[PDB]
Amino acid sequence: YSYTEKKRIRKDFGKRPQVLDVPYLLSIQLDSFQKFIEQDPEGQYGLEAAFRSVFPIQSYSGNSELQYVSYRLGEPVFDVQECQIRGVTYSAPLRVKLRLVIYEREAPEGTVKDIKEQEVYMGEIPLMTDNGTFVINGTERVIVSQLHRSPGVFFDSDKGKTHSSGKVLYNARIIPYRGSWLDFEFDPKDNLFVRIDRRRKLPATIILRALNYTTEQILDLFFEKVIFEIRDNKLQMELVPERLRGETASFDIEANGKVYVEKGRRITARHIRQLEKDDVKLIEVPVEYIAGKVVAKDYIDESTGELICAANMELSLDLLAKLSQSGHKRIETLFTNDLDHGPYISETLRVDPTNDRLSALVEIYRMMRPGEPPTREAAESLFENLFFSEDRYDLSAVGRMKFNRSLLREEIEGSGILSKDDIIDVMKKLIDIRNGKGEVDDIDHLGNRRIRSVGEMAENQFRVGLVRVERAVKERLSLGDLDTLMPQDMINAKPISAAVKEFFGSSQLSQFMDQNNPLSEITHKRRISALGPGGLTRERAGFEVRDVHPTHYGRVCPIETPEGPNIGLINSLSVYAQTNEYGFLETPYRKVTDGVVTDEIHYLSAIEEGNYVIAQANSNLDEEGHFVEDLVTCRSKGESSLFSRDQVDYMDVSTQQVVSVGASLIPFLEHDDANRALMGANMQRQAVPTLRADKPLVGTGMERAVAVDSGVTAVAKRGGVVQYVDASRIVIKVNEDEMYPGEAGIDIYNLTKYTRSNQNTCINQMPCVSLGEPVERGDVLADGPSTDLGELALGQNMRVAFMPWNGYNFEDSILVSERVVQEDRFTTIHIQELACVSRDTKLGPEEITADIPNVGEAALSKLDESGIVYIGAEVTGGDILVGKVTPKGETQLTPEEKLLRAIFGEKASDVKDSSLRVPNGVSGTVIDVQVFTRDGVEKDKRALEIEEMQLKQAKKDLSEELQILEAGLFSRIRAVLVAGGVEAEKLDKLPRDRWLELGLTDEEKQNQLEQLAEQYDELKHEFEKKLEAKRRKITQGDDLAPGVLKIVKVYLAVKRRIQPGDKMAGRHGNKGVISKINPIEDMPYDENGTPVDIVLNPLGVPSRMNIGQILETHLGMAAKGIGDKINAMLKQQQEVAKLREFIQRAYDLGADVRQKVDLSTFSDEEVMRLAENLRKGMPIATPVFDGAKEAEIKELLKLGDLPTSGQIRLYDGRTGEQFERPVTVGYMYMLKLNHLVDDKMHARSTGSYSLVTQQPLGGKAQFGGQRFGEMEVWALEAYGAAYTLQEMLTVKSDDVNGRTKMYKNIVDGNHQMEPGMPESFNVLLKEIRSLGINIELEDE
Amino acid sequence: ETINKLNRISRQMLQEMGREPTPEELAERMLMPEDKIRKVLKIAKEPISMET
Repeated sequence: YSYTEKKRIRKDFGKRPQVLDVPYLLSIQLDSFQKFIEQDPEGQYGLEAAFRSVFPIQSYSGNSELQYVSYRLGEPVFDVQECQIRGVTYSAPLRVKLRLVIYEREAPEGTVKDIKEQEVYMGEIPLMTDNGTFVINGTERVIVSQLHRSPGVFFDSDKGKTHSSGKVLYNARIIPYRGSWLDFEFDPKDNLFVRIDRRRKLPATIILRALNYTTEQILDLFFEKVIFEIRDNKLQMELVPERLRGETASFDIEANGKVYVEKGRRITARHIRQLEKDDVKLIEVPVEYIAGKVVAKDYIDESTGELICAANMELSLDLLAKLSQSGHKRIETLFTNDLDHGPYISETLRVDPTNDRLSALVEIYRMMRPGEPPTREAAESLFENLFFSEDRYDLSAVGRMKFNRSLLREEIEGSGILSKDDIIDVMKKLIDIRNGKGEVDDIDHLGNRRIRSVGEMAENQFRVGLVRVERAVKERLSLGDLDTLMPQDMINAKPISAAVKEFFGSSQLSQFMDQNNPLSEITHKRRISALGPGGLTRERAGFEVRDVHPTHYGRVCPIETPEGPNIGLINSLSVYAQTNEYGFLETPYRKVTDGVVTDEIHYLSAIEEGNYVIAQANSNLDEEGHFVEDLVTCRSKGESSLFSRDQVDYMDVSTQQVVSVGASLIPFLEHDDANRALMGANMQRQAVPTLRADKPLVGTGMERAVAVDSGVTAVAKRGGVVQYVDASRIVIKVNEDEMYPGEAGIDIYNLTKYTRSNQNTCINQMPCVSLGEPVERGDVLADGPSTDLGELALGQNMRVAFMPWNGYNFEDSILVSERVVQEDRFTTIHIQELACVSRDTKLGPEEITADIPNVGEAALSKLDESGIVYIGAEVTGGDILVGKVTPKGETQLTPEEKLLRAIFGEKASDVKDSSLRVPNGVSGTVIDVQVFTRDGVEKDKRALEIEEMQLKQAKKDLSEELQILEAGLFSRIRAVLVAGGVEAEKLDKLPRDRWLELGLTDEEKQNQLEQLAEQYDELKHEFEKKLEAKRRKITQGDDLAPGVLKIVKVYLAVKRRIQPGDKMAGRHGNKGVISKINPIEDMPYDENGTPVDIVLNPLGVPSRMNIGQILETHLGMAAKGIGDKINAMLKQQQEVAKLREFIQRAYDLGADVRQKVDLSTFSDEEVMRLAENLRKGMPIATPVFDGAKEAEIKELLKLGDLPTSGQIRLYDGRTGEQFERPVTVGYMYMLKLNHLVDDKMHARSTGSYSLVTQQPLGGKAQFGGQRFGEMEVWALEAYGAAYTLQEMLTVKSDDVNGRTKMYKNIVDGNHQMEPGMPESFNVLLKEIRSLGINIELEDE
Repeated sequence: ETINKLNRISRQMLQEMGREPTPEELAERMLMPEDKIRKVLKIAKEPISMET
């Protein structure tokens, strides 16, 4: 077992033993970027390879070359945490050694001077956190792995809809990793066409001519030969018996004094066998048989010296008699069949406008760049630069591989550019497909689908940077002088900087990590997308690619995918899934040799898995693991059916290996329909953390692996005892077996405290260990938000009853008692970050000064001398968090205000109040205040206060570290001295610092003493720097935007319990909205008088089929039962015996479940604590498909003295009388979505408007009016409410006079409207009349 | 022209200075009051397309 597994244990039902445990869930994200940035000895993908691609860069013929030596990543400017505060990017400097060589003109190549410039900084690049996240501006962000069509050759069909004929079509497409696409396609006339990209269509052969192929050669490529012999007189023919197949005899087939075939007699296998064994190498044919046959090569008269017939031309009884008299004996003709071997290329030539290489190149250049005059150098350079350029083209490794593999080649690796043989082979294959041999692959198949990740894309971006800078290098090297410049003046910063900064900054893939929740983060980091650059779009792709493919098994989750605009264009990574070496997806399997199912794991990709017969995770094997039944359910090639006892090569690794980490957290999933299951696994990521993280009452067993593998918790790096435990920090003393010889050391984990998340929720760690407690290597030291003892708790369980309660639960709406809002269990904490901008206008600078025109003493009280709110001061909507004032000259009043100001003696201030007020309606406590001052502007009072405070706090925080670490080290030295030098009492007497001056007998112990000291001083000096830098980074003015003099960031912590209108659901996809909060008095109770927490609606259950939501209720009930029993025995303090007995009983449950429980545990100090944590309930694990069973749940119920029915009599808290029939009651885990009404509720009367078109628009976060759409208009039309409509689209919105002229009448008590004309139509009048169109309003 | 003159010295100090010369350390290299940087660097930048 383990350590923190002593504090609690989940009861694990199910039979199937885990053959392979769950790996690191964050695997992909980390591994990828781990490959991107790294020093790679070779051209394997990485910054190295990216460099080696475009480099070296030489001037155009100028013999001045710039090559690349090596690169390095300097230490980050700010650490992960500091950078999260300041708001900069967590990034490392890119320092690269470049070399500029100037070749002495007139080769041999040797250089006059090569200046090797030291590392030149181009840009900084983002870094990945241990949690697989990036921080762009003070915010954790994630780059979603992309899934797209892998580079290579692709043979499609496109039948049906095309041309309505039904003759179908066949198209091939060569798609590289970069560069133009090469398409080959047929048409109804069987003419082979080719196009680059999506461009103009061209007859296929025209590419071959550009490759230097004459007609003769093309015909030599795509057609066999039929040899004719004019021997004696009157032509004969060579014959291979297989040729005659698929045809009926055109004449008398006879030779060798024996007539094999007659006319009108089709040639079957019989005639073929006869002619075959008889060995007929020659047959005489009529002079008329060549009337249709097409000549292969050219032909000329030796005498006349004229062209008799061009290559690829139909022979006639005329031309034949023309070339036969010339002496020609042999004539070559294409071997053509309209069934077996199709004459497509021959007919392609007849559509070919071109003749030679040049003409082809011209017709191509006038295709790619149509309309501009074609040139030789142009048409050459283009065609060479398209598919043959090492620069502008590549398939990469995946591309070359899939290419050769789909061409049935041998070599899995080769060049990134096409070869003549490549293109020609692809054409040959397309032809073969049209001929009836060979199949067509499909895009949806996961074997044709690749998966990128952060690293690849980052590499692509940095690459684009390198090319856009390459142009600059070659540009400057044009006119450059000798030693005057260096590889600095050329290479800029921005080209790399903004290039990578763009990607991480704005991309549909790059996005703010969704952090409300551990499962949210972890399921965001494992996510795939067919969208973004390189992929398709929502409107682009249809349902096909969206749909779950059979290949998605063990790779993609069939359930958890977003439901909406993009469905199936995202999905999620399966639990055990891995990115293939090439970047396909591969899944764990169990190799079955002979008749035994072996526990040896194997990784098969989408293509690898294809022919193999795979058994099922749900199957029965006993002892040595032989399949019980002689017939076992298995899926083999694309399909699934019953297979013979031993026909199988493989079996499923686990029960959960089909689903995803999110879908694996749904208990009794096998009992839920896939729709509502999707809804559930989608909503579970929307769970907001709670104030008291509880625990799942009904589990799976992934709840540990999730919270653990995610960064929310803090795991121990090494095992040992805890020296110190604080809500702030945790200090572990490292065990000797683990700990390194030098420096000794004790692991110090600094815990994260209350701080803002990306979702404006609260993220706060808490210590789960006590002072001086033993820990295991890799154990949970401190939990996170919504995490309990290593297990993931996304919400809180509670007492649930199914019964209609006076309609208050009517729809999916939920009715909850007051016991829940009282205990503050469902309460959540929110952290809002508000900012105040001090800018500069031509009218004057803005002041943050506390001196504000027109404010009360109650407003001025909450602020200090500097105008900043005190830390810890609780505020509500309208309070002044930060004072601000902006200069406004010449108030420019009217006589009424002139008289008013004259009488009341009020000087109109030259300044307007710009202060940042608390958003209306929200109320919280100020936790933290930050001040960013422009470099060079004098720091204000509060600024200095904050600065010095941070200085002292940093001094204490670093000093404490130095102290703990040093005491720990000296202790280790003192430990070494007593071995070989021993004086125990006599040692610690003299000053500690003196201990260093001591020696010891000759031994390795004298060396360790050297080490301890050698490292001591390191930590001694490493203090200085760690202080100095830390000091300076507090002092330096943070860089700001143009015009902003300083910025005050205030952090507010609001606490919201729960109220009607909030949305909360279960993991089964049953939504709900709290309707009323009912008194405990009116709450239905049982015979024990215990009120029920929540009353749901039983009507929602049958229609939306999730029966799991009931099972979770039943089991949970029984589960809590086992809690109460223990809670009794603990309250009655029986003994360590009875408790052990009952606990052992509960951990067994009938027969045949893998458990492995106690009596190893210490009889008192251990067991008694386990029961102590179990008194709240008995946590139960129900694996996805391996989960619990009816009778098991019922038996556990019997163990809890609860009924089998799971239904207990209830009583109305009002009349007290019984409810007829029982009601299902129990415990259901309920989350709380972040959809709380406090955010959702909006309203407006008359707000600010828009400048362009006068329309309602929120300026102050005072929400602009609701949108009235065309349909919403049709409603009013149908009703026939005319004035409602008019005012709706005129006076309440678009009418610039109407709005105010209305408002006046509104206050005056007169309800009317003087509508006028909406500004939209007026604007349209001006817009139309701006053109040559005269549009007027007429009549009267 | 006077703007370009700043765009010049901005580059020499780019990677040489680590990140880049501070907003107030340019015009020292120029001959002028050193305040011009703010105003000039402000009014210069072309307006963003209202249709962005």
